[PDB]
Amino acid sequence: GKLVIWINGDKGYNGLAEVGKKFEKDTGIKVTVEHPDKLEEKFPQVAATGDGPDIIFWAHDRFGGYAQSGLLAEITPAAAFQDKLYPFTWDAVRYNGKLIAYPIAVEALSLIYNKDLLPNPPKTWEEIPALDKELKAKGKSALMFNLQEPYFTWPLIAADGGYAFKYAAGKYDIKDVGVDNAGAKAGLTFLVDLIKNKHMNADTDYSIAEHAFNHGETAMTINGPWAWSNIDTSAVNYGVTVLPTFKGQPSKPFVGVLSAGINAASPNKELAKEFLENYLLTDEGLEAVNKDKPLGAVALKSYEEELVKDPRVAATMENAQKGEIMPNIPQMSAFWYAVRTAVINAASGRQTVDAALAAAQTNAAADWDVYCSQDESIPAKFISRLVTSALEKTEINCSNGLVPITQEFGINMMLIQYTRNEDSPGMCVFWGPYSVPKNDTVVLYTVTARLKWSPTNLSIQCYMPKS
Amino acid sequence: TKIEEGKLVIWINGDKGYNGLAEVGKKFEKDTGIKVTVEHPDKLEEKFPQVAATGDGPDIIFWAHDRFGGYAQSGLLAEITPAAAFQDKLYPFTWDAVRYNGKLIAYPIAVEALSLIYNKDLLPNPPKTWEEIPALDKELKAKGKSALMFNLQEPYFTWPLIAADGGYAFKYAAGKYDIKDVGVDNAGAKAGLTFLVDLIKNKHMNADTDYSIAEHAFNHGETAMTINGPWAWSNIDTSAVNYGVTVLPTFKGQPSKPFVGVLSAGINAASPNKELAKEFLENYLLTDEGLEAVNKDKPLGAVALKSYEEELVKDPRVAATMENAQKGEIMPNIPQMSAFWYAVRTAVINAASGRQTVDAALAAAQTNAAADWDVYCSQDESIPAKFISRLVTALEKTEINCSNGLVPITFGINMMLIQYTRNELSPGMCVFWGPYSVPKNDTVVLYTVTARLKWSEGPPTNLSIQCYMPKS
Ligand SMILES: OC[C@H]1O[C@H](O[C@H]2[C@H](O)[C@@H](O)[C@@H](O)O[C@@H]2CO)[C@H](O)[C@@H](O)[C@@H]1O
Ligand SMILES: OC[C@H]1O[C@H](O[C@H]2[C@H](O)[C@@H](O)[C@@H](O)O[C@@H]2CO)[C@H](O)[C@@H](O)[C@@H]1O
Ligand SMILES: *[C@@H]1O[C@H](CO)[C@@H](O)[C@H](O)[C@H]1NC(C)=O
Ligand SMILES: *[C@@H]1O[C@H](CO)[C@@H](O)[C@H](O)[C@H]1NC(C)=O
Ligand SMILES: *[C@@H]1O[C@H](CO)[C@@H](O)[C@H](O)[C@H]1NC(C)=O
Ligand SMILES: *[C@@H]1O[C@H](CO)[C@@H](O)[C@H](O)[C@H]1NC(C)=O
Repeated sequence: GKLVIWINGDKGYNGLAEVGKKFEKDTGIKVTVEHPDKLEEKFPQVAATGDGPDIIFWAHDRFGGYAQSGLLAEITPAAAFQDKLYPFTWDAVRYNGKLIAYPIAVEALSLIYNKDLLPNPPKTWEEIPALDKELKAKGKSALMFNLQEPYFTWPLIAADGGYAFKYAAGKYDIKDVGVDNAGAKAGLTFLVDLIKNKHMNADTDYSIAEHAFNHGETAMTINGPWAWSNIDTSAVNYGVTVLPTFKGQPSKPFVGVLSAGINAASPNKELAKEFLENYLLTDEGLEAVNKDKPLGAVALKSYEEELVKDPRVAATMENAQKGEIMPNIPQMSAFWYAVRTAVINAASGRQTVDAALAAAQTNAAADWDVYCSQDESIPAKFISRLVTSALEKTEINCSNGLVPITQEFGINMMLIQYTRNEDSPGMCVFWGPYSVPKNDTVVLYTVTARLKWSPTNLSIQCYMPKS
Repeated sequence: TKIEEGKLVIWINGDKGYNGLAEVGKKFEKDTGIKVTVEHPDKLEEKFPQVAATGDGPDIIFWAHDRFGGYAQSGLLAEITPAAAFQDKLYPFTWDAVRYNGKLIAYPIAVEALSLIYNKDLLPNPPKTWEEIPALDKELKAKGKSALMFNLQEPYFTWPLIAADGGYAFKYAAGKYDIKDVGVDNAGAKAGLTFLVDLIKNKHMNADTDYSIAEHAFNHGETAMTINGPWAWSNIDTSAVNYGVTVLPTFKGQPSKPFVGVLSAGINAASPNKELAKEFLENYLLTDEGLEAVNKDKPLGAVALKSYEEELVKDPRVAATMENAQKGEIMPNIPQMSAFWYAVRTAVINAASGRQTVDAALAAAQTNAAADWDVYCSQDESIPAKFISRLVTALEKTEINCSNGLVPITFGINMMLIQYTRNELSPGMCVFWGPYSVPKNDTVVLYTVTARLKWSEGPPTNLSIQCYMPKS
């Protein structure tokens, strides 16, 4: 007789907790809002265990994956309620014909700039270097944004034609991935050049960028609505405008739709539906959550019509319309990880843009996931994906030999030993140790695998500290 | 990775003294400033291997050593490297319990063995033989009481009687336990289990008795005796019952052989906090002080720490625990134990339900114990059951028989989803057979599956999966 909700920390969870307080008051059912770290990865683990929240708040891109594991309850809202929200929202949360969650809002990255430092922000990425040299002479910096998450660097990568998945035959095609093409190479290459010229640092993350911009150290940042609140608390007067173009083309951010899924194991499903439908989604509730932190353009029409008046929301919908809606298919979980690697390594010099993006193309389509330990004593772990509906025989290439893995069904696991021979029971051990360019601290252990269908190859790699 | 650094998360069973351990965590947090959170999930022994393979889970897990081998076979446990002086602080056989393939995979907090707890007022002399239970019950039944009530659901409680006559889990040969040799189907186990089923047939015990029913019956004075471990004593201390703790009754002139567990703490391989866990275990938890706090919350039985053990043996209850323990055997840590226990469990259940004869139940159990397979039953129908097959070194093929059909399966480890109800998620889909009725039990409903295994040498062997579910 209680509702536990999971939502990210950057989103306002305080307002949502106030909504939960309203609900508790009326019906007497307590509502607790929590914000675990890396909740999108932690949710499947515990949901398969039978634990976890009744409701989970995340962008729709992950939800398909959850729905593939039977972790999400099916949504059956009334036709009136469906009419209360825009249709494209619902369409984003539709997976295999069924509604797996409730759309709460639309998110797209935008360019937030300091008007006092930069009254006229640039309309192109190519001007960022020239600006930087100027601002660095005054003790400031042109642009700082999170390079650790690919969500923030994707607009530049996709502007020139880089794309996550190609849509063909009524579905997103997994065998066609656009991370390795000329457009992505041009965008990420431009980023790496910006890092090599010291216009940006490869270690900058979300909190570093927020601290730099909100305190007036940098003139510009790239962020979404959730950040604006903090900037309103600072002394920085900020505009929100279109992202800079790249090679004369508009930056294409991946557009998320904040959605609330219902845990399939929850006994409270009726109460979660009551709370979300008749409490959370209203002018009042969305207004509260918006007060704590902005949601961007909400899916609820009545309140949206009032939010569009906000020029920041209008800009959010401009960048959103220039971008694309993220697919919700499970493979996204792989994509975001793969790209997350390519940007980081390429930014750290660990890999060339070409190698990083090729490995990212092979990884973005994932029949396998690797868990790299931080200690050489414990082996790495290899967990295959489900592959509901191909997957004939996959041959792994290991130091001690090759390990075949054939078909079967469901989930398949294999332990990849770090470099020790233990005696020889058909086991796989890593390659290496191998050198890591520009870094003497970390060494690299790799493995390759060749997948047969009814002729592709992936490369798994684990970086580890030396001492 | 997924585990929070700068903090220690600990998992321990609900019956254990987790509160005291959390007070130890208050001491450790005060001294080092590192918070320690103690949790007691349900089915933690089964839940740990699922989340720990993904890099999540606790930094430290508290369980009997029998499971740890499995965890170590999957690479889910870090190696333990205490100082030789520290190794000498504990009894050698404890270290041998947590030793797997030459490495120490955990710290053996305590020693656990089942004992016979009786009411002094109701029974002046505790029965020295199982064969005396049938008569006494009939007498106590006339007073509105019962002779013996103990949990029949978990095979840990029924194993002492089954093994007394020569029933054994695994044969030890050439310095190693023999996987192909199972002593569940021998004459001794048949005699013990037949005697239990005879106690049920004669209404001397109810097949539905579980930990809660037995604890409630004895602690409130409804039954004269119960079979339980040290952790239960606390509850009885809360009751008004004056209770003795003594040796288990003999069966066919032979002592009951309870499986002796060693309460141990393993360190999750994925934990970044390993150093903090080591410091905590060596310099805080294993001490007279810490084990005294945990002891006050719940009794640990005979601890592996000599300094505190020497003080515990003075307790006649601990002396009885070590009597039944030395009369029993230390549980093997090999992974196949996971298959052994389930087997016995299922068998006993069948035998008590009347679904099968003792002979059939124990033969089927013998087939179940040798395949090194596991099953995770879910408390909800939305999330399926998980049927895991581990490759130790062998099975040529395994074919499942499911409602929707049969699913054939041919390195590494393989987890398969056994579905209770078809869902939106499936070429190799396997759905449980059921639901099926449970005699005597309106609440719980069971789902079954049968799988056939071809080793490629000798006969094929079939196993049976059973998962139980509540109803409304
Ligand atoms: O970094 C890739 C990441 O992108 C999206 O995550 C966003 C999320 O949509 C925002 O609401 C906010 O939390 O920022 C996140 C990135 O820092 C996807 O939702 C996620 O699946 C993906 O991994
Ligand atoms: O009966 C199956 C079960 O037996 C043992 O579990 C014991 C445990 O060792 C004790 O510490 C205490 O928690 O009681 C448990 C039974 O209720 C085995 O350790 C375990 O592996 C096995 O599944
Ligand atoms: C396995 O990889 C190594 C390099 O890591 C390569 O030299 C070798 O030819 C590969 N083996 C096969 C069978 O492809
Ligand atoms: C080397 O890699 C490590 C990751 O373990 C990182 O912390 C460090 O900053 C890197 N150093 C350089 C010079 O890139
Ligand atoms: C039903 O069977 C289960 C076996 O797991 C047992 O624990 C329980 O006590 C029985 N009776 C009820 C009412 O659940
Ligand atoms: C599969 O199980 C059913 C019982 O549900 C049984 O009737 C049938 O004979 C089994 N099939 C095989 C091939 O064993």
